[PDB]
Amino acid sequence: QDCTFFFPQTEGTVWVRKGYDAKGNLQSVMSYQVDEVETLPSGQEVEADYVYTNPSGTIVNKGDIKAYCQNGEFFLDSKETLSYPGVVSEMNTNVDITENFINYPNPYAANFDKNNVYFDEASVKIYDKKNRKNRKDMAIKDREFIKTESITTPAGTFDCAKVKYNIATRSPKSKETITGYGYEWYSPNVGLVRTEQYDKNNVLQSYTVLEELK
Repeated sequence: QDCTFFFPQTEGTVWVRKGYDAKGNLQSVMSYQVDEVETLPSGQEVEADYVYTNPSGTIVNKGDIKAYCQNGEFFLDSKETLSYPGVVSEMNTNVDITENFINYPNPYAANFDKNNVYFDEASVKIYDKKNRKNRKDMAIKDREFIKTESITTPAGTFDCAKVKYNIATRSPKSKETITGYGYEWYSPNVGLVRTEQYDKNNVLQSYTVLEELK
């Protein structure tokens, strides 16, 4: 059963995504590696390790991410959507995010309809593993397909799908809900190529780019 995998699917493949602020200053380095690949009858399952370091090289977060195909549809853990300086800076290694798998539609598929495309929502919780009283709600909603375009990064040139999402961040500490939005460019057998994050006033706050892939 045909299923386009929007994530690396070769064992031992390594890649680097770097997180920058609006001015272009490096905020975070995101290093990944495909640890295990399993072909199931329903589709493929991939488990990758990640290490988020700051520009000096000190570890800010480490964990693993799962990606899979199930009966023609591709899913990825929704924490990959929060792979950006705004979230990653607010982090130490005790910081974890709740599991929520969301679909990534394939715009290259036979008779794909840009006007009728379903997107899963995400409402995760970012918290301290050692002190679960310290948490934040993050709602990724109103996901929409924009277009397909070719993107060039230091890793190469990739045919991507550009998707927009709205975000809302709640916290017991803050009185108000912080809203914004963002874009993602994802390519087959690569996953995220480029991401952009904006505030409620359409001001670019940060962005990420795929710099290496071997």
